[PDB]
Amino acid sequence: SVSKANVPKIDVSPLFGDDQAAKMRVAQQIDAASRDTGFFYAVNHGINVQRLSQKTKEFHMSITPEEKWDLAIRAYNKEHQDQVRAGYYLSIPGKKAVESFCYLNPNFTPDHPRIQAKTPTHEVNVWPDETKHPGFQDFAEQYYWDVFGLSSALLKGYALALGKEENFFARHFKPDDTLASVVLIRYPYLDPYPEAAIKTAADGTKLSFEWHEDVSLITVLYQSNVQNLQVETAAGYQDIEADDTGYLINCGSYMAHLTNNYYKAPIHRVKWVNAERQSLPFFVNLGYDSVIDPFDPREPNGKSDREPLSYGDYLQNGLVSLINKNGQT
Ligand SMILES: CSC[C@@H](NC(=O)[C@H](CCS)NC(=O)CCC[C@H](N)C(=O)O)C(=O)O
Ligand SMILES: [Fe+3]
Repeated sequence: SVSKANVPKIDVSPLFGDDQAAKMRVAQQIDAASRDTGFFYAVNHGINVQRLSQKTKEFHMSITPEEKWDLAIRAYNKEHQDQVRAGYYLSIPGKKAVESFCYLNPNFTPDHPRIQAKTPTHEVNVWPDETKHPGFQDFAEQYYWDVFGLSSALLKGYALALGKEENFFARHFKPDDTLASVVLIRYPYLDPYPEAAIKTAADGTKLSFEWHEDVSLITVLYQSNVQNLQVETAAGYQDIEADDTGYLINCGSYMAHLTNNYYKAPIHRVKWVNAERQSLPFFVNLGYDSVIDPFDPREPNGKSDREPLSYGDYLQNGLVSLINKNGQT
């Protein structure tokens, strides 16, 4: 059996204030965790995650099959050709257990210039009827902005950790244009649990989602208190303990590109567990045209042999590749 991964709990509350020394001591902890397993829990983050979990459970448990087709992304409903990212991702009973609802920046409205131009990766969110889900759309849009504020503070900590000014990433992470997404994922309890919805790793571990790196700058994740994640380290796959009070943070592959793999995007996977639970990631994406020049914090001159890559190019190519590698969610 499997060793516990080192995933420290880091009090991120100084990243919201003006005590610069204290912010540097948090940045050192972020640097250490990014160089070790690649994961940490952010604690003292200020978000009401119990209420997030309760509002998400009331949505998942009350939405009906009719509403799921009406919200479905194009992979499930050919009539919704504009919904590639945002909307409902249906389960397939007997075959695929997980189901989810994704939404994007609430400022992507019909009049937004990138929506008018039909720019890839930008979509107008879709929502269930307000009378059937009272308060849900308002709650979820407010949650987007709560977790955007936490993510901006975390990006200040990452910037300081890499030897940069605290706005080095945050200046590209803006309310009018971020490509960040929230996904409200339901993993169900099922009796019996269909074998077709269970994958098997080469080491024999039963999985709900195979190994991958995230397509993100960073990922800011709330999960229920049911252990399920594992991280590949030099000593093999190790279990990430659950903590339903903190946010689990890790880097995505855009951070690995920008830092020339100094902060790796850690490879991780989701064990199969027959439990009713929630996985609620926020993928911190930049704007479509955002380009950060790659650098290397292990080299004296900081220079890297990597080409600049716009975030829009990164994101479009990565979302397709992850579907190809690990299946349509
Ligand atoms: C420990 S993986 C986190 C979560 N999985 C996901 O959120 C999955 C696997 C990627 S990490 N998300 C995805 O990558 C699917 C689409 C990305 C998103 N819909 C978007 O367009 O921004 C899960 O299975 O618990
Ligand atoms: Fe992931």
